[PDB]
Amino acid sequence: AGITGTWYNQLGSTFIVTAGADGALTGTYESAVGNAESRYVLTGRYDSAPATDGSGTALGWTVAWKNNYRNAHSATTWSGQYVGGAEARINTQWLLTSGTTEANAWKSTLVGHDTFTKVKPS
Amino acid sequence: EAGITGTWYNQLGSTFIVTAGADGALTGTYESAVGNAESRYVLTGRYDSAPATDGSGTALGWTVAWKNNYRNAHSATTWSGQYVGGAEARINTQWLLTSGTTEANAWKSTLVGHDTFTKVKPSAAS
Amino acid sequence: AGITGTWYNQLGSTFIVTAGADGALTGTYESAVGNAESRYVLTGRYDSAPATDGSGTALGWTVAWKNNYRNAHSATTWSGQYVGGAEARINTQWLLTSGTTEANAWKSTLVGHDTFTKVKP
Amino acid sequence: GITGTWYNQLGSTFIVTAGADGALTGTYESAVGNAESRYVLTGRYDSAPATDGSGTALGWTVAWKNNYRNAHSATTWSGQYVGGAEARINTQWLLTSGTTEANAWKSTLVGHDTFTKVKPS
Repeated sequence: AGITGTWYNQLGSTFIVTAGADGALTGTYESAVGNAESRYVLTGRYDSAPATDGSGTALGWTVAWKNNYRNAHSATTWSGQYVGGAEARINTQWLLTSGTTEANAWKSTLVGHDTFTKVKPS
Repeated sequence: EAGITGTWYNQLGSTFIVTAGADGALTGTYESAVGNAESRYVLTGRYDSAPATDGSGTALGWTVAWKNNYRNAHSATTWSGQYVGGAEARINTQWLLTSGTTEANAWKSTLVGHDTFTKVKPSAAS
Repeated sequence: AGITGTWYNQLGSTFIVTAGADGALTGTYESAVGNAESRYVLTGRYDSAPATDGSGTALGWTVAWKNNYRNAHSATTWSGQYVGGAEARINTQWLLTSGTTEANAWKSTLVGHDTFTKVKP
Repeated sequence: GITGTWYNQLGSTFIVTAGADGALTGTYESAVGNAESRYVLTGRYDSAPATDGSGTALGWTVAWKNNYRNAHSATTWSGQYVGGAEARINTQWLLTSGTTEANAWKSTLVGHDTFTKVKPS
């Protein structure tokens, strides 16, 4: 249980995160897809005192797709909630914005949804 | 210079003050136009510290969890966008606000919208 | 000829759609299974000449949540693609906008995703 | 208030009719006005909005196929009409292109368009 740990999305991306007592999320992200190689830094925030009514724990984080190996001139933000359960999950929506010219800004942003569990897909 | 460090104001009464670190981090505060402590929240994010040189903007994103020492909305916003430099500098974003919900209410967990931030807002002498 | 017929999400909704040869989607969306006061018009468009390269068929539709019985003063649009074959799906992301005052416009629009199947759960 | 010709911030031209029944029908085209740029739309709106100052919820779809071109994609706009002095339609949109399921993660763009009855600027 809990947010700190190693998680995988439905495509096998690897999300290694630590939830700090201060509400911080820190760790690394390794993408199964896209113009990405090896680990990237992530940082985010989570609600360190969630409701006690059965609701999930809100949270979000960012990866800018620049590391010491590659730069895709883009950033993904995941917004979602951790859900304790038989099999813990983090359910997210995300936005990926690329740097664009103004003329291309209308097509700057992809949207999708990732669900993370502590088990990796095959 | 990345052009990002400093104070920015969205179209609706919000402020944030951010530092863009040489290591690609965004760190700072997000608050109301009023600027009372109870309206202030931590943020953290990332930006591309080596943007393209073709006139494209600089990709970035950040998160605020809407809990501080005073209040807790059990929610978090992420802003994903790009900084556009020049005479009309902007940070153009789209955002996702997720609230903690039960599973039965998960369908209504996430709001979407857009924010444009600028370096100036209307201000007047007293 | 893949899309026409009955589709089911996880949440107890069902819709019936006709995919017309001119790109029209027309039908009825039932939000709750045993409830004839929960049926709403749906209307949209799809790519009537999709690729046959393994790609999905792009589509979208709208339901305004008003019928003769109920009115939520809101509308959902689903944007997605139909994936055919033996285990066909319509994979969507959606936007639900409610009418609001200007002061509340920042909180007017929910976003989410949903997957429909041909096989009644 | 919805029936008419509307323009978004990039000059695209949205020629819509709002029918008695909640129906939206019309065309969507570029500022250039050429036939190859013009596409069919259909959608829905709340035909009985609240009377508390709230906007009128609506949505529509364009599949990006016409007699001339096919992009194997569709946009849905979800939003609300705000009447009064200067009428406006404020929207969020999703553009889905056909992909494989595996690349499905890059199928959908998101943005926002605001429409007025005047050309932008």
